[PDB]
Amino acid sequence: FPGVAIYLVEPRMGRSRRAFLTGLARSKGFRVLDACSSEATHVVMEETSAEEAVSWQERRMAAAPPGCTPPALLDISWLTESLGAGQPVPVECRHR
Amino acid sequence: CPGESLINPGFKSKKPAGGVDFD
Amino acid sequence: KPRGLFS
Amino acid sequence: NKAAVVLCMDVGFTMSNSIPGIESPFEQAKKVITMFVQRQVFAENKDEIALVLFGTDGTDNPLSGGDQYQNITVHRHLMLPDFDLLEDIESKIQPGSQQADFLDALIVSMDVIQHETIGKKFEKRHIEIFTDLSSRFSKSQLDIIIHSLKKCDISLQFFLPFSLGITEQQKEGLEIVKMVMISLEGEDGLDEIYSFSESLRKLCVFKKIERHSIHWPCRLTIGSNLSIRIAAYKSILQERVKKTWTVVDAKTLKKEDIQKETVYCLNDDDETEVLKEDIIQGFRYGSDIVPFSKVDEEQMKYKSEGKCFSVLGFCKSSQVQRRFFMGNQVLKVFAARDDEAAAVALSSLIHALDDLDMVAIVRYAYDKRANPQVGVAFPHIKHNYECLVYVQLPFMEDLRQYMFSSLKNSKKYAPTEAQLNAVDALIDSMSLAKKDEKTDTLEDLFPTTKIPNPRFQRLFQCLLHRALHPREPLPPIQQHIWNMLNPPAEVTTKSQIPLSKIKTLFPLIEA
Amino acid sequence: VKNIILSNKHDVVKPAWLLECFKTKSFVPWQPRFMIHMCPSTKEHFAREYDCYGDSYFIDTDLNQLKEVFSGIKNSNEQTPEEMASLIADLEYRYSWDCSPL
Amino acid sequence: YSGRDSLIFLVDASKAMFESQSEDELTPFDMSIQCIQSVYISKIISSDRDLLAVVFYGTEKDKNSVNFKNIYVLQELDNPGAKRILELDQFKGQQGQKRFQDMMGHGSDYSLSEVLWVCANLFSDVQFKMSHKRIMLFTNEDNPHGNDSAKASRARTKAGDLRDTGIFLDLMHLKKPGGFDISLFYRDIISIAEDEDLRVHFEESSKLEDLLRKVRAKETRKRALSRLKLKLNKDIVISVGIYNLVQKALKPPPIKLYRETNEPVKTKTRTFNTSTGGLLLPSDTKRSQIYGSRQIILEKEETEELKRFDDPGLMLMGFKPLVLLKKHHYLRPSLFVYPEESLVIGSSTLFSALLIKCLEKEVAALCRYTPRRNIPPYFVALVPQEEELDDQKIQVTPPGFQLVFLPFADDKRKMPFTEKIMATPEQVGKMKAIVEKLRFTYRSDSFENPVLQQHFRNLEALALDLMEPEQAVDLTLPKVEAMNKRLGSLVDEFKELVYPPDYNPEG
DNA sequence: AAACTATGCATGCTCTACTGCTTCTGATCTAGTCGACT
DNA sequence: GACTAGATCAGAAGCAGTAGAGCATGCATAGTTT
Repeated sequence: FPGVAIYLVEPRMGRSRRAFLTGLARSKGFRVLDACSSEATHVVMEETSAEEAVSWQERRMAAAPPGCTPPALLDISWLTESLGAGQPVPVECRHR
Repeated sequence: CPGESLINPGFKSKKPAGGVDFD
Repeated sequence: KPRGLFS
Repeated sequence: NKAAVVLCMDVGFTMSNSIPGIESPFEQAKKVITMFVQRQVFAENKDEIALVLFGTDGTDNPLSGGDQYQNITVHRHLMLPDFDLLEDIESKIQPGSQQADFLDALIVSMDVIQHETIGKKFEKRHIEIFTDLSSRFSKSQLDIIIHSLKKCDISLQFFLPFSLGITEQQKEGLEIVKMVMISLEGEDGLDEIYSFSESLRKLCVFKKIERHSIHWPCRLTIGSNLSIRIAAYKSILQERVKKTWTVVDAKTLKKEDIQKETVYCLNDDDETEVLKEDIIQGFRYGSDIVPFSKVDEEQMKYKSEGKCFSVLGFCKSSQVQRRFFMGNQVLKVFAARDDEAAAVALSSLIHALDDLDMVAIVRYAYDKRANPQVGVAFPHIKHNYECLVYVQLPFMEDLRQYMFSSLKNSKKYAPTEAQLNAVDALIDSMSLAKKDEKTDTLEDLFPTTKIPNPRFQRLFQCLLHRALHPREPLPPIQQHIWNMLNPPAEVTTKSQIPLSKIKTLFPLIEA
Repeated sequence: VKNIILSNKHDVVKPAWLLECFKTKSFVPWQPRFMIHMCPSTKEHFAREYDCYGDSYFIDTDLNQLKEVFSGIKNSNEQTPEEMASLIADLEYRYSWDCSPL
Repeated sequence: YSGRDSLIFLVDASKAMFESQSEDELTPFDMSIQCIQSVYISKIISSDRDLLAVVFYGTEKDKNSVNFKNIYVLQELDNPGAKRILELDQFKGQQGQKRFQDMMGHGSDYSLSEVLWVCANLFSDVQFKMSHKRIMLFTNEDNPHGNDSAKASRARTKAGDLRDTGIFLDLMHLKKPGGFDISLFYRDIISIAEDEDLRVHFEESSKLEDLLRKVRAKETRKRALSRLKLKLNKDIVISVGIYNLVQKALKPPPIKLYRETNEPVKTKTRTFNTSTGGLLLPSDTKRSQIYGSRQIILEKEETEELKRFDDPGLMLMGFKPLVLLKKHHYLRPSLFVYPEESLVIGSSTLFSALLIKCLEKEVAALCRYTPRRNIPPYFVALVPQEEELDDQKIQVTPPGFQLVFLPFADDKRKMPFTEKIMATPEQVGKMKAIVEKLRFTYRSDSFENPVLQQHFRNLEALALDLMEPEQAVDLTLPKVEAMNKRLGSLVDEFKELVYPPDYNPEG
């Protein structure tokens, strides 16, 4: 599934957890970008509130090209469910 | 109240340990 | 001296 | 250690009918076998069990021949006990209509033991006969049977519906059983014949947790020239469960899907992680923290010569009081195995200490890594064996100096004469020891040291109930567990009037 | 520092080294003069171009440097009067060293 | 006794305190500084939550809230630490004396009323509850105010006011060229004037020796582990408290620090699924145990409920003769049971009657003990314990009950069978002679834990940056030389009488 | 007959949790002073 | 009324002690292979 891009925020979940999640996603076929890039389409946070998420989105936009599609804020539940099912899961309001 | 510990009020002073002293 | 079924 | 047990059972119609007011022999035998199997299953002792039945229409055994050796089936061969055996006992074993002679069943059991014993070091063999002796007896092969029993060194036991109002056939059966027991062992053989009621009482409790102490060699030293080789074991200690609960995933019920791991992070908004190689030790010295790396701690750690058993000195037994005993174990010290001079020296020391009424203050260290300890060793002499008993003693730090008010010289809590008389009556009525005047001896009516720990009994009961009933709430505590934890009813009965009197005399108001 | 010395895994340097580094605004190579202890790797490195004492055989020395070298050396009594006198005489004869007034 | 103990170290800064009578002697100022340092270290090791202060009087500079003259409060009431010890260390030597003179000065006048006022102000500032208030006066001037009588009257009035407030005053009089005389002025200021403390003392006070004696053992205030109910039967209940008169001493728990900046870190444990990566709380997971080639699954709640037998407390079962109790059946350190009248009124009377009758009849109360909820019951024996006092009437054995645990059938282990060999009377006599030669008196506080003492010494050396750690003498090591000297030839005779010519015990 | 490996025991150190006792801090309240009004 | 300042109660934090599990280390004991 090269169509979709998944990025995990390092500075809020820890190095070991991020490495384990990336390894599991890679073994499951998902492609995870090690470094932040414009091609990212899904962003997953961990133990975070709405205010911190929106501030992170603003910071990311502050150094992003115009006329693009910023990723969608998602919770770790979405990633865990997608890994468990083995295929991408539809996004709902709770994940957003 | 003789023998009271000056350093720690309310606790009885403890004599230094002498180990074994043969009679 | 318990032995057999009892040991 | 290893053992093989061949349970021989009777399934003839003779046991299918009995007095309605009492349980039938078949049900009692089934209960006894089930209890034994449970005890063996929950006590992993590497013992094997086989099950043979006689009196059923079926016929399946190694030695068929002609009409002889019929109506006998080797239902279960020699193998480790497991829950499927209990399930087979519960349902598969059913009453039968045909009768059989238990001599042929004994022959079949002996053949099974002989065939399945080879290839393994079975140091013990037992055959238990659960028979009512209703069927007729064909004692045409007694001599060869006894010869085989003696040659193979196989123990025999019997279980009958009556303890040592029966038909003459039962009397003849009992006589032949007594003859067999006398031939096998003699007089004491008469004690190897049990009854279902007696066996149920003995097998109503799970086996105790048993562990083997490791022999600890050392040398008791008095100075720098006297040394006695000694071996120490652990006598008294708080027993724990051999096995611990394992965390599993609810859905897949597997320990491989659950991973536990510890991480370290700093107190920052990012909570950045730090590897274990960047983590140092530190201690609290007042209002600030002093770093102390582990390597420096080992460099400065107190070093001692491990495995030491030295006699610091000797002191009167009065000076050492039981209330000061510390630690979590009691050590028993004997002379070195296969050593006569050490035995003589230790016996001399023990006898001298007992005659002088004194104990030895000693320094004990398990090994290099173990912290040194100061303890007391006192003699223990018995009619058959003598040794030393070692118990740890407190350091100056461990002692606590607490002040408590005196009750004897209190003008507000002074008991009256009537109150003292009531307390005396209560103490006399609730005595747990009986003084036999003929022998002038004290008998303990409530021995605590012989009571199995209820914790393990409860754990085994619940585990068994879950295994046999996957979907069912856990049961309540067994009645016999409560009974064995309470004093005999006789003691309780005599304590009613004294207790009522004490209530009347002593006011007690909850605040 | 004693604990670090007893663990041969690090190098101990006197503060004077960093003061000299500040003075010259450049990285000054280490020296046994600015040192209290050496890890095995530094012992192997300095054992090549620096003798066991605090002296080198690649760079010349002055009065102060020789005084520093002699300071580290401790008095030893493996000699006897007559043999020391004879060795002194041989040394004085070897290098045209008989011209001293004392 | 609830609260914290506060202490103030008043040190005179007069000229007479800086003069040494002999060349090889310690000046009074240095002795006072050493005593303060020793008390600081002892407090750090034993009671780190206590408050200490250091104040000087008679100096040229001043530092106080009220802005008095010639009073420099060097350290206010605060928990002890290494920083204060290091700060005090800069006055220990002669160079330290010069530094102290330069920083503050000496040889100025002073008034004791101002000193006591400053001490009271320092005491008032503390917000925590203070069980004890104490001041110590390190001085060698028995007549601080001989020329003026109004100053003496003001000092007397202030001392009386402080005594009424509840502030203890102690005088650690030091050596004087002439001789200290308490009767002159300090009889009134001092809180308690002992009868023996009226003669002229020609030497420093004996309390300085006690102060200099470092105590490196933790001190714990009285506390009750549990306050349970003793139930003679279902309807007779009394309230008792349980205490641990003996408790193992352990090193303080280590703390995890960061290498770069010594900043404490936080450790977190978590459990995650391998095939999914999600985080599982300690309720999703179940428990398992493989018995009989089968898996048995129990929930956490059921596992905890397996241990529920009876409500916490002690339930009476009967009375047993003390002879049946066995010394070698030790299983766990014993506890102390005392009355507790707060919960139930009338418990003390019944407890006293039971204790008296148990002592009279020499019996022990067998009971079933359940310390906390969901804990399997144990069988214990309450042995009466009478009140025993020493020569000076100081209580050494309190009155109450001794709770001793009794082993179950699973707590005993079978022993290998060993044949018995009996020694001849001559060998027993020789061993008796040896034992008599090696006799000594035993006390419960005659030994110290070498590991804890060495750990404390190392910690102090690291904190104070001392040159080398102080080595602690181990009293638990056998005295081989003394034993060899005392025994004499007895060892050789015993070895000849008990061992064959070629035995080689070591081999 | 000798070497390697499975099995077990004893002990010290550490994370983790839970229960109970003591002390500190936030929150809920009456006396003194100034002021408003009538 | 409003403010300010005193005094009273109840919940949370610290600490002590216990229990369970795991790890590491060391040692001993017995079974299997060559």
